[PDB]
Amino acid sequence: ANSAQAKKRARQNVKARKHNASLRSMVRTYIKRTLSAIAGGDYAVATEAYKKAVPVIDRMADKGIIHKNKAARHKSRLNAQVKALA
Amino acid sequence: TVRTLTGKVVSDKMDKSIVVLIERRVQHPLYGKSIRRSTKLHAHDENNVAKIGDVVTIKESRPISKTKAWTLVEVVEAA
Amino acid sequence: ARYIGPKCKLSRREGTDLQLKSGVKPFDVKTKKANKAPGQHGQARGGKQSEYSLQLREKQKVRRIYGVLERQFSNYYKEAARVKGATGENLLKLLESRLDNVVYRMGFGSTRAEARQLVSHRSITLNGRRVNIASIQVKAGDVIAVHEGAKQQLRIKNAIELAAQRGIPAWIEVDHSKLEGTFKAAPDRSDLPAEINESLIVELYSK
Amino acid sequence: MVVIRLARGGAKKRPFYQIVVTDSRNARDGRFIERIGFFNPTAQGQAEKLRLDADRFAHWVSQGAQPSERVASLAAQAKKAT
RNA sequence: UAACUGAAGAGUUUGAUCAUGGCUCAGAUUGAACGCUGGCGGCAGGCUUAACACAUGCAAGUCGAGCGGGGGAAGGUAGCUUGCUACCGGACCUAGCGGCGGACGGGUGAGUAAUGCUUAGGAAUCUGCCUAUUAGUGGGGGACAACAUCUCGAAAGGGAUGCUAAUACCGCAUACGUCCUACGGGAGAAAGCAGGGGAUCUUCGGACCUUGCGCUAAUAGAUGAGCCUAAGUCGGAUUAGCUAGUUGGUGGGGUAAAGGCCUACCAAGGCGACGAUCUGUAGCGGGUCUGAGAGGAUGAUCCGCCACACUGGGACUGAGACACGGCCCAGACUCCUACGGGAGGCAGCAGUGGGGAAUAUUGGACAAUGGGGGGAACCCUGAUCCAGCCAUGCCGCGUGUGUGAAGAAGGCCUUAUGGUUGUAAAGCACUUUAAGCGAGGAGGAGGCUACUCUAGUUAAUACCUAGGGAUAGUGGACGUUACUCGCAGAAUAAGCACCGGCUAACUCUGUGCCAGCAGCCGCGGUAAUACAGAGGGUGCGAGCGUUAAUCGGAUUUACUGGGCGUAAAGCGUGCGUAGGCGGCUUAUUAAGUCGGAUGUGAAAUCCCCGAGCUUAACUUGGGAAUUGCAUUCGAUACUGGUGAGCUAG
Repeated sequence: ANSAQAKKRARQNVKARKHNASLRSMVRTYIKRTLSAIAGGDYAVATEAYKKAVPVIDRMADKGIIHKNKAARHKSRLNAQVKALA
Repeated sequence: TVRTLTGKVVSDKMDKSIVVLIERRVQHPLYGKSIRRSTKLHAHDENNVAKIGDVVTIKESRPISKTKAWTLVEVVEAA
Repeated sequence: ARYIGPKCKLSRREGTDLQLKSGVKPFDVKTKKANKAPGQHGQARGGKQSEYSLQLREKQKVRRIYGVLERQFSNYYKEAARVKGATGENLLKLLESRLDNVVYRMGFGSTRAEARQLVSHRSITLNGRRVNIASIQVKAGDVIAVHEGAKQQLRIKNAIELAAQRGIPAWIEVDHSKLEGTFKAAPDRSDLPAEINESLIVELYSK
Repeated sequence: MVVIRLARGGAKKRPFYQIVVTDSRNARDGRFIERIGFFNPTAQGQAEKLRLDADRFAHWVSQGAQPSERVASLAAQAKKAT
């Protein structure tokens, strides 16, 4: 970077990248937990996992980490696959 | 209020899909003689009602697959 | 650029008086060499010419009297062709509408060169303002006057006296006492001399 | 944002402005949405100095277009004149 | 009113001739170059070649009214070596955190024959700042730069320990809208700062009231962008078969959003002689040049779209980038060095080297129009507005005007005395454009500040916002502006090509198939109007010629608009595939064909009538035009489709 403001932008970019990566990995982890419960096949266990996963997805969607359309898609599809377990 | 075309089916092998051949007659830009041109359109046909040789109508729609963006309306004439 | 030099050979080459001198002395007594081209190989008037020679010689005669060069004359022809009407009479009207020629026909200059110098040296006012362009197109109902410092010029007095010998055009109403005049309308073809043939010029420029 | 501003044309030392509605990111003399008048700060004789279409001006202002300072002053002057 | 009105031939094959057929010429045009020459102004244009390599300066900042530190000026109080010290409250500045901007503006045409462009439509999307409307903005916590200490390095810059503020960050609470839903329910935000103040209190320094700028959730509008379809968009068959995520489907994943976009299975499909695949070339359009038109050539300068940023592969931040002056990785190259360690990408502006026939200054200002930041004051802006250089183009002007013959001199020719240069020259009388010197002087500046008044908002006359008035200040880089008025004196200002025919303009010397000329036919071998000089003349004129290139003439690829017995040209002859075309009557359809309406066909450009430039170039108002495309409604003679019938093929 040639200018001072460009250097500052690069520094802020690195810091924001680390922070966002942490927040996004959290959502991925919760979705993986719900998927594991569904594959396990116990309806109550899958319901509990989904109930834990939904607030994290919504909180990170409100922060701009992921789009709210993506959050809605995840919630709807996971709820359908949980309901499939009857 | 939706663009539509009428053609003849030349293939029905694919699942829920047909290939309809559209024919048009235009004037040659320089020599003036009337010529005929052909275009092949893949169309969506949900219930596989169409067969080879019938005359069908197809209307424009949103993409269904990589090559299909038209959908069957009705079979005007049957083979 | 404007042609500077001998005018008598120019008149001799075309074979007619080009009105390039004041006129106190007639052409024959002024030159004594009419009917002879300026060259040593100069011949009589009866020499045959091609059609290209005749068309060219007519255009050069038309240009020389008004003092217009080839570029401006070609632009004049191109404008006349665009304007609806007779092309030749349109070109003649455009030539007769130049400010210097109007000043000359008003009798403020003994020659068109004198009129051009008067116009260029800011001695002439058009509609109340001092101009210095000889090619300004004069329109109907215009007013051309002599500037205050320009007045009391013996050249101007001699010019008006000499013009009195000639006939004042119909389209020009001039008060010599106040050194003022009004261009009223473009001259018609009948007012202009009939020795000028314009079909040759139109053919030459339209080939 | 959408702005109403002056695009320059004419000759050197003799500017002539078209009053245009455009996205502000576009180049000054480039892409525009709609032209609604002109301004000639050096008009002489019979030449018109300022023509503004008040209906289109009001319509575009009602949708969020922001006039520049010069255009706002010209609109006020035109309304005062008429 | 008007918007168009348009078509020419010549030379050359032969002892003549007619035809065929090439070659050549007369025109228009240019981002031109070269040769000779060169006064001024206005308006434009200016690396077409190496997307070759780049020294140096500038081209992206701004906000202290988001935040904590840290600096240096003054003032006042105190003391006293007495105008020096030590303290104290206000005014300024900014390295760091943070916000917004940096995705615009500017450059270039390498790649790209269709993921692009043009025309006309479509559905499954997101969209900062702006406008309208709705509901809110409660209460907590843990950190990290700065800073302090240590350490590495000449430095440039690196590394490590301990603190700290916020509109930085994260829980909790609440939710008109919003998301999911099995219709039962479940889930998810935010931040403060500033101006003014009546009453009241003030746990003592603010609360509270009010007005702005902010922040959160959401719905519309506007803007911008993403996606899809149809028809068009350069050659090659001495390139004929191409394709396995390939073509379609299902479950799942993925995206802002449709979709083989990805993945696992199922099936064997999909494209191609209407040119697939492969290959050469190329940014596309509005437009520009030429042409009577149809066509042909072209895609500088202006506008729209696309693509690229030393060469390739990626992602981050963000509303928006796979980002010219940002990051990571690989490659080539270049620079500094104390050898420890570092740095870079002019196809931004100016400029350098190189290449080339050839294309400019390492300039001024943000005054105007815009762009970024800010509440404002104001700061930034090689965009832009200007200036410099170049006859590169277009347009305009000047280099003087009149008179002047028993026709001076000199030159060129000669029948040797005339002719010509020529009114030309001299002489005589006048004028002062432009350039030069002096004086005056618009417009490009709308506004802003100060003063006063009016109206909203409030508890308020304060503050804020919107208006009115007169007056005064202040604000122009161009700039010694345009323009106007005076002074001096013809004073400062003409070249280039050509004269055998095509093609306007002719002789004399010099040379003798030599020297030379030449676009074609051809000239020159002792009287050369064709070579060189001179005189004379012709055409142009601050220009004149040559070379290069496009269209025309060329009906010389012939659609408009050509030919094939002997001039070039009928396959050696049949059969037959695709295709082209096809007898008569009738009903029907409405694809071709024709008509109407509607929408669209950006602006600029071309044309017409006006307007302003002293005229013109040029600028500009309004029209006309954009011959096209799409939708819809009609007509049925002809062609096509379908049904029926007939017999001349």
